Amino acid sequence: THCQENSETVALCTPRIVIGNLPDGLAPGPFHELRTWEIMEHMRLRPPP
Amino acid sequence: DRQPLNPANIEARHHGVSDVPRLGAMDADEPLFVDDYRATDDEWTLQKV
Amino acid sequence: SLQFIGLQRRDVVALVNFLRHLTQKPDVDLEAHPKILKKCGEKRLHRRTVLFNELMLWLGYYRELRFHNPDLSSVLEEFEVRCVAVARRGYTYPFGDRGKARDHLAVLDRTEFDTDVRHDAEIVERALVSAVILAKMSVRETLVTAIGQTEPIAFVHLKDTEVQRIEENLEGVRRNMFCVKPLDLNLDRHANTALVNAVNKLVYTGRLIMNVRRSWEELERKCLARIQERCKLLVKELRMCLSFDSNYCRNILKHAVENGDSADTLLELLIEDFDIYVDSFPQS
Amino acid sequence: KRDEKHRHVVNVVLELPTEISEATHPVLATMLSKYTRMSSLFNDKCAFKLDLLRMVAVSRTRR
Repeated sequence: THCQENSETVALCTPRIVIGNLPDGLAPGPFHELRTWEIMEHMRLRPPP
Repeated sequence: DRQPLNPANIEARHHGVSDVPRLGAMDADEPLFVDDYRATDDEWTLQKV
Repeated sequence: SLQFIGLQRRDVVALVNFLRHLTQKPDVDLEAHPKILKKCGEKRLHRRTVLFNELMLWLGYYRELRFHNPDLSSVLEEFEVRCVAVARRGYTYPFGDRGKARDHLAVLDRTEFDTDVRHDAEIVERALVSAVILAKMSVRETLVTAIGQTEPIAFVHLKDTEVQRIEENLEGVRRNMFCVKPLDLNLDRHANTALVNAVNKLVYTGRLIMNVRRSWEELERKCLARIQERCKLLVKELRMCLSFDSNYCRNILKHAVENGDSADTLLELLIEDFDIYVDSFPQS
Repeated sequence: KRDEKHRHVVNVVLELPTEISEATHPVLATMLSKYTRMSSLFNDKCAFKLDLLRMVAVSRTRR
């Protein structure tokens, strides 16, 4: 990102700690839902409690 | 009645106060007696919905 | 006329006379005149009665203040004619880069008062921003390029003593906004270019208008807040008894008082049928 | 005569039955002062009648 610091513009770079922080364009909501379904199937929770 | 209402045509209702002048003017057109409250934007949209 | 409860006639008449003398009073805020606030009955009267008295005082003070709400038509005409003078002087000046100069001259050309009190202070602020930028351009000095910032409203190349005198005068107007003293004409012609002289006169008039409007609004909102607080407290206290007089008084106080017109209607309703609800207020 | 003016209001304007009077009814006793001041508006009687109704209503509301 580009940001403001005492009347200057400065560049700031910080890590996306978790996969959720990827944009909805690059990792949409439905993809996260399908990935959760995959994890549940791996855990043998495909039909959940 | 005819012209757009100026903010000095509009008059308030005196609930709980003796209000004989307003009660005589119940069939009048111009003063448009109104409550003090005004509808918020969200509840305005809900009314329209 | 205001109708207090429990106050000796001398106290009522001196209180009324203070509300009558308000314009002549320097430092015109009640918060700066505790001589008047305790006159309502502090520790002399009961809670409900002193609340009622103090609400009456604040409401009447608001009404008189709103009566004396200053007409600035003279200084508004002076501001507009000074702004035309600044634009007239600015177009002939040989700015190196005419594009930004002509943009700021256009925004200086367009400014006009729309006969509403609140709009004029903000349009004056915009006009002064443009004119100060233009004057700082004329004397080839730096200016704010940082994004989000804005050039401050400051005099260009005035001497220290004159800026000091002007700011003390503006503070005097801040104390009492009814005695307008626009008299800062002392700008000698040998120093500074004509454009900077015009800009300094313009920024002075604009800052006077902005200061008087700001002080007016702050006192207006203080009055509205205080009378709303008093209405709340007094309704909470009157609620405890269910009688005709008590219910009638609560119904009168039930109105919203967040507008000058609403303050007028509340005051006139309280006055006109005072003799219905008076018995609820103990007079010892 | 204040008595004559109050009697005019009560009988001509309010048409109140002889059972109910200013001396007996207290809300009437306090409203009669304010009603006597409105010399006009007397031809429209439903205004005064409705006002008396809502005055006893504000007297009887326990809120």
